[PDB]
Amino acid sequence: VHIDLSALNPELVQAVQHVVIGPSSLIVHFNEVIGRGHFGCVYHGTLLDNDGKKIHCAVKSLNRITDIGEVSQFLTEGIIMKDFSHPNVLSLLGICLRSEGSPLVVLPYMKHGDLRNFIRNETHNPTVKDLIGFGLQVAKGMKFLASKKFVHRDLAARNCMLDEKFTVKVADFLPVKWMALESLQTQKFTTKSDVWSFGVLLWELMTRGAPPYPDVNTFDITVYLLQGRRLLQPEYCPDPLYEVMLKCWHPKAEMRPSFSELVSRISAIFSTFIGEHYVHVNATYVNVK
Ligand SMILES: O=C(Cc1ccc(F)cc1)NC(=O)Nc1ccc(Oc2ccnc3[nH]ccc23)c(F)c1
Repeated sequence: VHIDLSALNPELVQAVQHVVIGPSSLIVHFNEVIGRGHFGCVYHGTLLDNDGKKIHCAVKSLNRITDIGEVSQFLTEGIIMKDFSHPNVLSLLGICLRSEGSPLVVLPYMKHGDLRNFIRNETHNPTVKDLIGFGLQVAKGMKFLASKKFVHRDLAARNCMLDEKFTVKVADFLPVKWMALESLQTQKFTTKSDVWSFGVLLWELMTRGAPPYPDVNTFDITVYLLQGRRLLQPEYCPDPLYEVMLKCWHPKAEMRPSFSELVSRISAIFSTFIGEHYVHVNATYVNVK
């Protein structure tokens, strides 16, 4: 590589070598990619853990240049997950270190991709229990992150991964439609504002991926909310769960339930179901963006 890297920041990007995986225990399949965005070239990959022992994963690579800046963010955006060790939070397997260019960020591969798409798929047959369970898992992930003073900022069904055992992992690939009033007013985000977002996530779940507030100009959703509105109760959403969304949307940020109380309340509601209520999509929501 022809970039001066040690000009980086030892104390800033300290410990990228603490979670390093020797350029051997990992294998990349540059011919099969799954990531498409303004940035983010993710290909399927296999990394042999321990000494057996093949593990399927998603490798995060970067595009040559620019200077030491893009290299700094990419790495920093990887050390963000270093300590994130919770079954409902998307973790970092490691970062492989080779030269000649791009560095690698390795994530556990997720068979079912993102939550929103999984639920929108007409061939899937979720029950109220299934959907509430996904919501309970997200809450458990958030309770973990909140314990670590980590403010997500973009909690939403599109940012949650679903793995082969159907384990939801909170992740992150302006989302004003998921934002609390006070944050729409002052672009300041807190744990209490992630709760507002969680409520909206619960709604996406109960409607099976419908877009919230389809009719409103997206621009000012604030004037809309201030009129005294909230998302309507989805057909298959149990009354008690709807009372929870209404609590997550409390006008006073501090009156909102914490993620611990949410785990408690939702787990109760979840226990009452046996899996005998199938959830269908509302005709008026189908094909809506
Ligand atoms: O999510 C983060 C940081 C983070 C982690 C947890 C948080 F709560 C908040 C932020 N890092 C990412 O790089 N996110 C991400 C999320 C999804 C990604 O794409 C996949 C990864 C594994 N399996 C997949 N199947 C389809 C896409 C896919 C991906 F490459 C990266």
